[PDB]
Amino acid sequence: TFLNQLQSGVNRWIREIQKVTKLDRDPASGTALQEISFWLNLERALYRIQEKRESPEVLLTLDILKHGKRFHATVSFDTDTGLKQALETVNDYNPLMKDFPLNDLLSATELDKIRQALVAIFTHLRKIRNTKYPIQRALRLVEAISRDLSSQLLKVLGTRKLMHVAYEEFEKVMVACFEVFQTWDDEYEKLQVLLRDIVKRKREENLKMVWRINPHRKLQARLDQMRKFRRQHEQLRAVIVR
Amino acid sequence: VSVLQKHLRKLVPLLLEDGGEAPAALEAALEEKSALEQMRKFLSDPQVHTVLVERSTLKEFISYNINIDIHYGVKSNSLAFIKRTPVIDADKPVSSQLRVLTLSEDSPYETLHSFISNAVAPFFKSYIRESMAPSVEKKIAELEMGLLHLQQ
Amino acid sequence: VSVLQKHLRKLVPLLLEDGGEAPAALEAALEEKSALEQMRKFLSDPQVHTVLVERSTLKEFISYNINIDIHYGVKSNSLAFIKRTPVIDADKPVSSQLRVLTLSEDSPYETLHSFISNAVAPFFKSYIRESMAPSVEKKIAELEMGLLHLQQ
Repeated sequence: TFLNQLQSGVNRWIREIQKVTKLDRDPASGTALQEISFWLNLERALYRIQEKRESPEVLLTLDILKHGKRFHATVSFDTDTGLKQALETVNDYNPLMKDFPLNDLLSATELDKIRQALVAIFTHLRKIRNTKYPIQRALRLVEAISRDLSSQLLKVLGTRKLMHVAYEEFEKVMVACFEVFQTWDDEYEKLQVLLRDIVKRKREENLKMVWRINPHRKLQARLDQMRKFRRQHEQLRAVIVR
Repeated sequence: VSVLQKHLRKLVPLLLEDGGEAPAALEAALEEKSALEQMRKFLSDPQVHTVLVERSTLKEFISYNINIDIHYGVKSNSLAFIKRTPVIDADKPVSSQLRVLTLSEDSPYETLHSFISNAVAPFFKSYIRESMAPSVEKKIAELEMGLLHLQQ
Repeated sequence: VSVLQKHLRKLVPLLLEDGGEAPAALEAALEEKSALEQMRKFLSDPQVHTVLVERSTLKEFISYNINIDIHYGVKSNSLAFIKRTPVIDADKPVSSQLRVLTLSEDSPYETLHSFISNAVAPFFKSYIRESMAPSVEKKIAELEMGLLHLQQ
């Protein structure tokens, strides 16, 4: 009964470690900051599973199961746990999820602030790729920074009436929207470069990083066209006055 | 319910740990009166076609129940016999319509995410390929990814 | 392995049948070397989920094949008792550690559409009543409508 209980405890620890590592906080989970937080949480869960496996009580249970012939149960618990893999993921996220570039890109409604936030996200992604963090994770961080910059630019334009402004005010709001889109594009370029560098340094696992980019070019085109339309309306009014 | 009762006896002894026959906790699940009521409902009742069985071992105490409804837990599995066909007659076995199966026995978050990702979507995808389904697959994958993100 | 084959005979080869216990066609299907290998693959590996055993009647002979692969054959009344737990064996929590799926002897496209309309959408309905699930429900309804339109 003690050997069966030890094997069941080892299997339960393996299942718990699998549940801790199952919530994959990859770049597809939220923005760049959200993906960094998900990676940190997954690394913390893997570290917790490894600690529960390597604690004195769990070690005594594993020894009792091994003495009870539960070698298969011990092997299954060790394979399903992945405490070392979770610790490696946490260590990689240590040099990758520390910064907050996506938050800076989202908060920077101006083009310069969006570009600075995207550059910060890309630099954090490049540092992660240099560390144990993946080049794909760095590309996801850069893409989240660019998307946050684009969303912040769209929100600023909607609040301040970039499209709904007149000649001068609409031209200014469209210039701000174009600057935000360009900052998101620059942050995406930096994140893609960092992901490519991380993939080059980790070619055994990472082939390359994502293009990151951003998601607004259409907004910048609409703002430039609105400024041009204001200029054309001013020219038409001047011609009519002449 | 002879196949339903044998599902909780021998088919229940074939999805857990080591390999062999019915364990003590599976016998405790089969000995529950609610298990007999659920088997009778699965054999006769066409509206009520859901049965449950569970054989737990937690610190070790063996504490689990057999019900007629879907249930789940952490490091423990409770059955949810989903039946496509409503009724069962008396001729030859019926443990496939209201088959004894459920989610996994691990923590329900990862199991539910993997299920929504590749168990309901794959059936629709294979059905459409043999004969929409891609939209349902995309929605199920989005739901699984959202559940994983919410748990993370 | 052998326990998985016994579970297959007791449960999976029971779809078009009525009520009772394992038939000879189930034993002949599950006793195959490929059947034993697929049962062991479901028993050890977690990726190998589905195990199908059929009690077929083709033109009405009791002869079929049991394998991990699930396909619509000549009256193939199989039942893909898929596996969601890491292993499929005896000692741990009972066969509530599995995955639930039913199949019919005829073409299973309409059966899968009806299952999605009546138990997969109802599963999300029960989850919502307990609480991207609406997206899953709407896309499952769209998939069922597309399957009905394609089959008709």
